Amino acid sequence: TTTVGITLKDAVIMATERRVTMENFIMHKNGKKLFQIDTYTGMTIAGLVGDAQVLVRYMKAELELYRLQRRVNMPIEAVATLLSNMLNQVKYMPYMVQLLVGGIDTAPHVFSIDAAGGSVEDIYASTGSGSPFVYGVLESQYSEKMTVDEGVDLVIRAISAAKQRDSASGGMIDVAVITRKDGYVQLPTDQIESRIRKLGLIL
Amino acid sequence: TTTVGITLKDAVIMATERRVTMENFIMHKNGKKLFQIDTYTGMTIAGLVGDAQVLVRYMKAELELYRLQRRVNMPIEAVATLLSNMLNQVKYMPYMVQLLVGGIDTAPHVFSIDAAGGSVEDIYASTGSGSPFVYGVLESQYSEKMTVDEGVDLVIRAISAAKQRDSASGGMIDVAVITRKDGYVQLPTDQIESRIRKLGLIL
Amino acid sequence: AYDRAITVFSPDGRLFQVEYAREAVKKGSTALGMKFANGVLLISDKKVRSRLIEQNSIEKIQLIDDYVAAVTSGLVADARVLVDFARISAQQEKVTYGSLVNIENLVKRVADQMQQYTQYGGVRPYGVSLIFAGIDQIGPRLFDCDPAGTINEYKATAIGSGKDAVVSFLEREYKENLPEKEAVTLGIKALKSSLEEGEELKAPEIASITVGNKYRIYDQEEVKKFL
Amino acid sequence: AYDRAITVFSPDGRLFQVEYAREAVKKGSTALGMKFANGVLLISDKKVRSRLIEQNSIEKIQLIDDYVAAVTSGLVADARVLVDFARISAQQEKVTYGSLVNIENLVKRVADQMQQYTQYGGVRPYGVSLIFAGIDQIGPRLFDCDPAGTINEYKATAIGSGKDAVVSFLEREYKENLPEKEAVTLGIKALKSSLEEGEELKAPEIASITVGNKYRIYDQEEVKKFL
Amino acid sequence: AYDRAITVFSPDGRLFQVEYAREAVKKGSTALGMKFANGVLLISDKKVRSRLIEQNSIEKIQLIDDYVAAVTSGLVADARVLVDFARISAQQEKVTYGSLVNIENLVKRVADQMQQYTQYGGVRPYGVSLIFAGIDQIGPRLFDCDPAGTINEYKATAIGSGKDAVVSFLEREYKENLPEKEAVTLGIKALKSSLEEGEELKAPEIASITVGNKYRIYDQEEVKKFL
Amino acid sequence: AYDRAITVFSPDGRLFQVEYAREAVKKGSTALGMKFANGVLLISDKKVRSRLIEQNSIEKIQLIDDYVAAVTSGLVADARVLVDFARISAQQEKVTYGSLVNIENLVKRVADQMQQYTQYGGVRPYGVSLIFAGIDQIGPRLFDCDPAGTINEYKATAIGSGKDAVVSFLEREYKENLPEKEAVTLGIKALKSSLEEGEELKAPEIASITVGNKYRIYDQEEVKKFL
Amino acid sequence: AYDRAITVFSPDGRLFQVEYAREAVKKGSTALGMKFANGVLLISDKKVRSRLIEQNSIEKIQLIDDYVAAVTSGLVADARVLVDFARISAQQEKVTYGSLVNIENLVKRVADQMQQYTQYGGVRPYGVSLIFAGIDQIGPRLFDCDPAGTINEYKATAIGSGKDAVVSFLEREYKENLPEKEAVTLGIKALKSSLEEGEELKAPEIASITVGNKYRIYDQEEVKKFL
Amino acid sequence: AYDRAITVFSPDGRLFQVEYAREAVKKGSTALGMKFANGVLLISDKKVRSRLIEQNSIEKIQLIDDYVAAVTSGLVADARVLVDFARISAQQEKVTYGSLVNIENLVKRVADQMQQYTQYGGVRPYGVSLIFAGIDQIGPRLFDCDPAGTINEYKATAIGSGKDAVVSFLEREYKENLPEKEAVTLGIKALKSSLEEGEELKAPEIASITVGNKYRIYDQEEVKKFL
Amino acid sequence: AYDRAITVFSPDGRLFQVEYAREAVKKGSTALGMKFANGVLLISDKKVRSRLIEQNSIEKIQLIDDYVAAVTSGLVADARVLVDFARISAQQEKVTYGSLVNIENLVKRVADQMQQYTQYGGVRPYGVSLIFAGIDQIGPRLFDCDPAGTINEYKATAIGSGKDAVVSFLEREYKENLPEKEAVTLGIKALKSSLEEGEELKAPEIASITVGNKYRIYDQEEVKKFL
Repeated sequence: TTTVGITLKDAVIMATERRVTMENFIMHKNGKKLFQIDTYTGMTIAGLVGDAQVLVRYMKAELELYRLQRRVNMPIEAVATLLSNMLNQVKYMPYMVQLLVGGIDTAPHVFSIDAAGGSVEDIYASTGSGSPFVYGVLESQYSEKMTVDEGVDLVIRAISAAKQRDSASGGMIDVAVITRKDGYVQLPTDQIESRIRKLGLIL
Repeated sequence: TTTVGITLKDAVIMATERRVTMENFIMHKNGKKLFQIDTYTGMTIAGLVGDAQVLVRYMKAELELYRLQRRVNMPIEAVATLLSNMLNQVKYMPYMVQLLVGGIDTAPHVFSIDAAGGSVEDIYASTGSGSPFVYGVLESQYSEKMTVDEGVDLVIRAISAAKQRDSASGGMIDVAVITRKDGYVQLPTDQIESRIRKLGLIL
Repeated sequence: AYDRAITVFSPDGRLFQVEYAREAVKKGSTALGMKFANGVLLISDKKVRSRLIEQNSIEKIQLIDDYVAAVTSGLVADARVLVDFARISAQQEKVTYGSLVNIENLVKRVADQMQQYTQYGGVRPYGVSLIFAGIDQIGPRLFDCDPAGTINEYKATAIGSGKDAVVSFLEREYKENLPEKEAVTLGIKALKSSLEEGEELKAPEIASITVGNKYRIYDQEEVKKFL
Repeated sequence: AYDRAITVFSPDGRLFQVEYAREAVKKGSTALGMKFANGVLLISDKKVRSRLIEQNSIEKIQLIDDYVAAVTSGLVADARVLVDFARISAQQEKVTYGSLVNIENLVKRVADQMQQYTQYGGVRPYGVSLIFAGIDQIGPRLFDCDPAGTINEYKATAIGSGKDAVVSFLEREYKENLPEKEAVTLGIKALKSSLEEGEELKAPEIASITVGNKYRIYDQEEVKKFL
Repeated sequence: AYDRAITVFSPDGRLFQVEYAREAVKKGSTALGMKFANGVLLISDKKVRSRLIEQNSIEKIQLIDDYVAAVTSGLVADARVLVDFARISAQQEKVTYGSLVNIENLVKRVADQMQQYTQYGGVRPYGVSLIFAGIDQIGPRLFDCDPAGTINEYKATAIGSGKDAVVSFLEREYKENLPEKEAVTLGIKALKSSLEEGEELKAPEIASITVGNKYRIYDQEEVKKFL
Repeated sequence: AYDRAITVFSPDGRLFQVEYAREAVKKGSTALGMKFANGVLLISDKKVRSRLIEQNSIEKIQLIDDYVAAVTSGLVADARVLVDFARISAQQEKVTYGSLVNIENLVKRVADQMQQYTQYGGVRPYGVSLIFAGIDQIGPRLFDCDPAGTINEYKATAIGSGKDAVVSFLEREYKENLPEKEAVTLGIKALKSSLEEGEELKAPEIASITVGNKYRIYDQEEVKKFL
Repeated sequence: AYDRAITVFSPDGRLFQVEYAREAVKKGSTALGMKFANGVLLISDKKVRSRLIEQNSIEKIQLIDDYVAAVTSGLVADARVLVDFARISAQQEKVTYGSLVNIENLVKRVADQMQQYTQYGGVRPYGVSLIFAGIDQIGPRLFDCDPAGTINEYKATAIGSGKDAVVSFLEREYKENLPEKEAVTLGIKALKSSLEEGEELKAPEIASITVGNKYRIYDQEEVKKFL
Repeated sequence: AYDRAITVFSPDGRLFQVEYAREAVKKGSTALGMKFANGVLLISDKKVRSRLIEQNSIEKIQLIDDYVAAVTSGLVADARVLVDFARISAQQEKVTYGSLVNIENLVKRVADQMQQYTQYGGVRPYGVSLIFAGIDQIGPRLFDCDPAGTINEYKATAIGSGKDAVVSFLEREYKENLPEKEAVTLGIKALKSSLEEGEELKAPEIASITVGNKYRIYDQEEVKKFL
Repeated sequence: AYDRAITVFSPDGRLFQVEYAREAVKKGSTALGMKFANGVLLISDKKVRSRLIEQNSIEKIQLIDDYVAAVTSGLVADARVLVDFARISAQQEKVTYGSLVNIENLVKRVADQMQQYTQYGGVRPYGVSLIFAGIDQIGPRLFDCDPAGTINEYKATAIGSGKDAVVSFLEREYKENLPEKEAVTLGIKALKSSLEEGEELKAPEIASITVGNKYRIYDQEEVKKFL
């Protein structure tokens, strides 16, 4: 399994593939690892399905409740800190998971969160089994002067690469770009597979 | 990861580099390890991020509250002590961390605190993966008759050295100097890298 | 018959105890605040007696944190304890989320605290009202709260003894985006008229904050300048 | 003799305390709602006083979640706290089951909360009534709840001061599947007649939701259009 | 002197509070039930007021589980909460033993619940009476319960307002093994006579179950057929 | 002055509440029992009203376990709950020790239960008296218990309404080792005289057990034979 | 004014509730005991009524353990429960230390139990007094205890109805080291005089123990021998 | 109006309940003590009634431990329980620290115990006063304590009935470093005068301890020597 | 009507119980303190009665720790317990943080303690006022506290009986940076005038501390020097 959050100009793009497996037994071809968590924010799950899912629901709600009572959307670093508190508070019987939460408030953001509530923001980062491979290509071709369209391609490339060198990852890769203009929008499957073909990639 | 706090005449300087890694996998190039924790005091984190971070927030808010309630700032030895108590109090399910807290009340100070709430004051001390290396250059060139400016250089040198012999350390080295006159001030990135270049150092 | 015990709705749907409580606050000092240009200010009438009191030590405008302050009116003791609660409560949001994003929330918590004593049997309600002012993620914000736990956001308001009076003045002469200097003036003028049945305004206590930075407490001379 | 304490059945089988509570709600503002075409709408009379109040901030129709809102009448403080309870209670069902399938259930929980203070000795009941409106797995739904914890589902209803009045108007001129535009009209007309002994309807607060999507709060001008 | 507080035996050996409670139930709607052929049926008088009420939503006969239903009379709120208790209580027996073998037991638990408030000091008793009907391992069973926690099994009975009346009719014209169609008739006739001092029977609510299968709620037209 | 509250010794050393309770039991039905040949028997006056009651279902003599039964008098509800307590309490001794060796102990536990409400402040005492009868490791045993928690073993006794009466008859004509047939007779005769101010004995409820075996409940005809 | 509630010191320094309690004990049966030769004896007046009571079963002198017995006076129920407490309490000392070395201690524990209800608000005191007698590590010992928790060791004493009387007789004719036979006599004589305003002494209940061995309960004939 | 309930300050700043309590102690026996040469002594008036009381068993001066004793006055029961508390409390300090270094501390703990019932609502205060005497790490020490929890160290003092009297005698004729023999004399003389309105001093109870060793209880003859 | 119970706001917004409490403190001894040169001093009027009291043992100025002392006025018992609380509370801050940096905080904790009894139903407030004096991280500090939990910092102040008097003298003749010798004088003079309606000042108790070192208690002769 592999996910990736990438920051650029005035947007943040997040994508993941979706094969869920049990050791070498790839039991589920179409899991979901990308979730909208608020009007202007998304999150990527990676690790044990049980812990991740419950975690997504808590976060999802915790955010909606916050919005209503405060009349304004929770800032990204705030969501990241909240999460950070939850996880660390139970470090000795941790949610075996690794979360990536991207979004845009006053500016774009992307934070990496570990099972101990360690939270750190980067301009891009990957999460999951195939992390290295993507970190390889991103390290090689990412540039903060890219257009949201260039971005969406780089990402697909990044994931398709990890799909090659990592048996744990696989299936249809899916992306969502979140901008202040349009908000959190997930790209149409077709359009994605279209870019794949165009790029001469595979699967 | 390496951090260092040094005492001299009428100031205390504190600096750290900023690479956050997972074994050999250097995952984050720009983490933050130097935090101002009160008008005239700063703290350097080192160890497990999750623990470090929460600990920092606790310390921050606790200090702010005390200032308001007592109308004066909490003495450096006092904040060391508090931290000491918290940490030791939970020694059997500790915050795996190593903290360095420096500041200036009636005079300059720097305390080394270990996860078992052991707290000791020195005229300088280093913390982190690269500690020995810096302890070397310091043991070799530190002089209590130095100027705040000579200080900032020394510090930059020491960390730079550690950076050479320790794969766990790296990234932009950043410093903050705290004096009664100006309070806690963190030097500008350019000025830092300028001194690096001037000194014939690297990265 | 119905006005001796606080537990308990009256035949007309009223919590007499909470009413009696309100009385205590009216007999409290007078203070007000209002949003202005790009911040908000607070001003309280510091009415002093003996030469033997330690002047400033009787601070009526108290800080909750560098970006939010509050001023209170009613049973002094009750006000103090309720202040400290908000203070630590503030700290709590900071330590979990990393930042007190919405101040409205801070007041809601302290309000709920007060609301609890409104129904939980054996315990006397908090005989105090107060207003919180400061700038948050949303911007400059102004709230007031009564012993009933009722909370509302204002553009300008007052509390304590001369509420009705000062409030009416503002109700009339309040100027939307009045720049600080003029705002503090309108305020002090408004505060004057009200409690000033007794002519002398004495030494008012005033502080303000503006978006972008921390709170500023006016020094003796500075305030005396508008006085 | 029998009307001084809330504990306790009267010789005729009545909880006087809960009655006294009901009184408090009658003295509350007037609001109503009704199911229509393919959604449901809520409308409350936003009666304002001073120029000094922060207008909209005095929101009477509150959201519980993007698909369910409620409006309340009675002791303001009691209403607020009871609202927040429903809010988190809502969140709870979402986090365990993954989805708030039946709204009826949400109201039942908050109702039971209120019912508890109806018998557990030392504690004053919630002096408030409210109505929940929204669309759930079953469809558009409308409920009301009183201080006794009694809950019922309606096709249209009202609460607060002019209940009897407005309710009768609807009781008479309510049109089953009235399309939104006409429904809001009938409503506002109904609200008018009732409380409108004092002529001016002022600025009503209205919001609506329709199956298939989230709630929509009417903007100042839009409402003024029906006004 | 002795009729103001519920705690406490009167000089003649009576719990006045529990009595006052009983009063509340008499003022409740009228309903009855009876065993017949190879099942049991329940019937309640659904007396409606406004055109504005959501008809059926005011269901008086409530299901506890597919094979056991109950109908209640007294303080509505109290009835609801006491119903839900039986519901979960029912579920509990199912999950431990795998099957609700004896319904008698279900009622006993809810009865004991009510009996507790009969003596535990600070808390008002449940102002409600209800009857449980259904078919269990033993067969079709009929029980009734009052605010005192007293429970009895019947061949036929009623509760609410016109109890004495309807009960006497049955007491006289009740036919042992009357087949469903005739049983529902005798019932509706009995219900009529009683409350029918006011002529119109309106729309009664009726449901029944027969050994071998689940409960059946009569539809509007079907009931209107016997009406 | 001293007879309004149960807490509390009177100036003459009496628990008025427990007294008032006793009153409630006197107004209870009449029943008795006595040891005979090689067992013990219980007999209660089953006074019925309506044709509409389900006859036998109103069982006054209840089993605790196949070898021990009890009959009660006083507030019906209180009697039921106190019965079930003894039942499970009985089971408890069986499951730990493997056998209910001494019945005396069973009654002591239930007695202590009742004694607790005699002093623990906020809670009304159990308005009931009852007698336990059965054969244990020691042999046939007969006990009675009042609302005060007082317990005594008899050779023969009664309780309820006509206690004084029936008891005196026995006090006089009780025959030590009377064989069952004659014992039940003497009993029924004794029960008659007492309550029989109203001539008709109606249908008494009688059951008995004899050392060596389980309890036997007399069938309608068998009892009618002695009647 | 001051004699209605037990909580609470009177203006003259007295616990009226504990006093009222004492009253209850005076109205209790009469019993006494005294140390003699090399043991101690207990004797209670077993005043019987009906022929229908089970004679001996109404044992007033109860054993705590083979070497210590006690006799009580006051509210029977209260006496029983307080007895059992001492019994298990006795067992407790045996199981931890291996031996009930000092009996004084046993009484102290039960006394403290009673003392607690003397001040802990919501709960009626134990309306009973009793005396413990037996031989311990120290030798034959005699103690008495009242509802106040006051405890004292005697050479001889009495309690219940005719205390003042019988006590005075002993106070006068008590013989230090009187051998058992003569001691029981002096006792029975003393008991007689006292309660014997009504001539007939009836059948007294007497038991004794002597250093070196266990307690001995006098048989019907043996006691009748001194009678 | 203000003297019926102990909770609660009177309009003049007094705890009436604690006052009423003090009354109870005045009606207590008289006792006193004083420091002398190199120790301290305690003396209580052992006023006896019947020949039937077990003499010495009514020990008024009680030991807490071989080096500290105390004598009490007021409700006997309350005194006993409060004594035992000090005893175990004493033991506690011994077992943790290894030695009861400061006796002052022992009294403070027992005092605080009493102070608690001075404010914790539902519970009657300890109606007793007592004095602790003994020699500690600091030397011979003398303390007294009242129902209010007030504690003071003396050179000599008294308590109980004739306090005012005896205290005045000492207040006048108390001799600083009076050697034991003369000290006990002055004391007994002082005790006499006071309570001796009734001439006969009877048999006083006296004990003393001197620095360097344990407490010594005076034997019948020794005391009679000063008598 | 409104002045019998402490729970509870009066129709005019006042806690009568807390008022009644204040009364108790007025009737307390008189004491004062003031900041001077580079320290602060405390002085209390040690008014003695009998020759039999142990002089100094009646210390009114008590130490909390070597650098902070406090003097109290009101119900003695209440004062003691409240003192010890501050003492351990002081220790607590020392053990966690390593140093009692701000004394203001120490008083706040003890104040909050008192504030709690101001509203938590069943419990009488602390009938005492006191002042804390000492030098902390901030410097010499002076605070006072009343039964309401109200706390203020002074330059000089008094408490107890002659507060109004002595305070006015200071209010007039208080000299800012008066050097110790002159400060103690002004003080003693001020204390005199006030309570000195009765001429004799007796033996005042005085202590002081100066920045840089620990507290100094004035010896008999030293104080007599200013006397």
